[PDB]
Amino acid sequence: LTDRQLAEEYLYRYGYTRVAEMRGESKSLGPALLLLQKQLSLPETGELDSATLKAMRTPRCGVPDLGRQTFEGDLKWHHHNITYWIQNYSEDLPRAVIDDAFARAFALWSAVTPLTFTRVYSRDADIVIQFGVAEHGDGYPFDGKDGLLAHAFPPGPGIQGDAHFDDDELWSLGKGQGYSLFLVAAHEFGHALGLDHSSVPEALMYPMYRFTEGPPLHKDDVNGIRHLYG
Ligand SMILES: O=C(c1cc2ccc(C3CC3)cc2[nH]1)N1CCCc2cnccc2C1
Ligand SMILES: [Ca+2]
Ligand SMILES: [Ca+2]
Ligand SMILES: [Ca+2]
Ligand SMILES: [Zn+2]
Ligand SMILES: [Zn+2]
Repeated sequence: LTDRQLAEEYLYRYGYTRVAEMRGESKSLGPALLLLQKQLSLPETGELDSATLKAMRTPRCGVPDLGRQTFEGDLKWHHHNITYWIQNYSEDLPRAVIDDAFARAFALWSAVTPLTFTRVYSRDADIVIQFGVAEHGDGYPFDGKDGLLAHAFPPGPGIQGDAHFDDDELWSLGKGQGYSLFLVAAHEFGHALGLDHSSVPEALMYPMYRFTEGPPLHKDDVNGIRHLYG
């Protein structure tokens, strides 16, 4: 992919081109670029500059930034005890390490929400967790190694609330090689609770993958959850 081709594909996939179409301005790259620079808190130049190309090459969440599909209901949970089922496993980590990475991701949200997170072994879990490559049965295919790492669905029935992790990625704890399953799952679980992307670079719900050894929640994430659950 050229830089220009990557830019066009990034703008399309994350919903920038569609919003530029709604504003009569999808004939040239500039307007969609300004939308993206605003959404990602980059300098608002309207140019495919070094900061914008660096942003677009950065591994990130598969969930769109402007918009979503249409889903059922008001996109928040209406019960306190959120259940999750680990449907399958990456071979990249031991099963106990994967289970713990998901438990820890949920423990992060549990402290700042009136919700509890309980593991089940059942199809009826609120949050079904699945590892998948390319087309993995929801019509929202992954893209092979790097680029988008995962996605998740807002609260509701069936696929809603589920979290999928791209197993063309190497899953680790983010040290040496591979992406931290803990940090990606913490981000995806935010979506599964009803949160959208943050435009604050340091927030967990910022769409780009950023490795840290520090506590990953920011004021913006805690406040996001507060504006959802009473
Ligand atoms: O559109 C979504 C999608 C995720 C999501 C997360 C949170 C929320 C708000 C917080 C309540 C809405 C969401 N929509 N899809 C699920 C994510 C995958 C995807 C990828 N590209 C285009 C469309 C879709 C469909
Ligand atoms: Ca579900
Ligand atoms: Ca990928
Ligand atoms: Ca893998
Ligand atoms: Zn995301
Ligand atoms: Zn999926």
